[PDB]
Amino acid sequence: MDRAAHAVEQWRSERPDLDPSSMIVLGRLQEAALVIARDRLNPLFARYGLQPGEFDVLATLRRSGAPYALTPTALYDAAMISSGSMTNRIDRLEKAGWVERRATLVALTSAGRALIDDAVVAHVDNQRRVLSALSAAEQRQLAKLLDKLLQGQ
Amino acid sequence: MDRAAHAVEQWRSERPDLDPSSMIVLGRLQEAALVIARDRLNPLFARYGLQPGEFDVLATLRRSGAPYALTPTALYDAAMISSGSMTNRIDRLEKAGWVERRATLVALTSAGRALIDDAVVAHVDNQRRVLSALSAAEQRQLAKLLDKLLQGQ
Ligand SMILES: O=c1[nH]c(=O)c2[nH]c(=O)[nH]c2[nH]1
Ligand SMILES: O=c1[nH]c(=O)c2[nH]c(=O)[nH]c2[nH]1
Repeated sequence: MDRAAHAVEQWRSERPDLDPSSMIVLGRLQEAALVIARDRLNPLFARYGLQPGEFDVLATLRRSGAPYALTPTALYDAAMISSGSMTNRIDRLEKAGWVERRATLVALTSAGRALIDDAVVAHVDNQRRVLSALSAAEQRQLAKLLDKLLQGQ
Repeated sequence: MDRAAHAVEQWRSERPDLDPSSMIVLGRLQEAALVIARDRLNPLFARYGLQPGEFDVLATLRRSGAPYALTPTALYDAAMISSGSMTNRIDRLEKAGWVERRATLVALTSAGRALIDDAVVAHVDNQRRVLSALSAAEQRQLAKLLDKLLQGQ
């Protein structure tokens, strides 16, 4: 038994007045997101010198198209993940020489564009290996269920 | 289109040499975990004065059974989520009067036991509403896929 099933098993024994069924899916959702981020995605970003969430900024700017420049608001709306601390991430990336601030726009530098062009290839290869245990149909069904859950929020 | 599908759509246009299919499921996994934690679960914990991750410590101690006392190692292995900073969470909970340190064991106080007995009821009710958009079968299928993905790590 994994953490979530063992936990639900203990609750049914200790608090039988409770219906702890919902704990499994949401506990596995949070643990999977945490373990994959911590042990799979972020070490790869770290090989490229990218902190948690800095990849998203570079990736969002790159896939917007030349000249790879977005307002900070467009940058937030087009981000893959709605995490916070966007001002401090742009600051960090500017000190590293990967973004600059034109006009208000945030723009990939040439070094930033090359970095993300390299990183995204290794990223998607890393992602497929993260999902290799799921079949193509299992991945698509998992993307459907996550969309339905996410729309419901 | 959600964030993940719009992002994949942009990549297929900007980097057609890439296969960005894996981005949807893992982007939706991370965004769903983040939005549910931020906008659904943690505000409820906050109503009870519980910081992110402090609920897990109390819940783990409670469902272990009387006298609700575990070693910090048993506490980590039985946690629902393998998040870090466990020493600083036990410190925080001890200053609040919800855990104490017997012998090395971490133990719910009476106030801590009552708090988690109250919180867990509101927690599971809150969780069902988080998952209300999914059918009982959709939730079970989502728990199966997340287990397969999590075992594969
Ligand atoms: O275009 C992106 N694809 C991802 O898979 C991803 N992940 C992330 O954190 N940011 C982005 N951006
Ligand atoms: O027994 C638990 N159930 C949960 O649903 C949960 N969530 C969390 O953070 N800790 C715990 N513990």
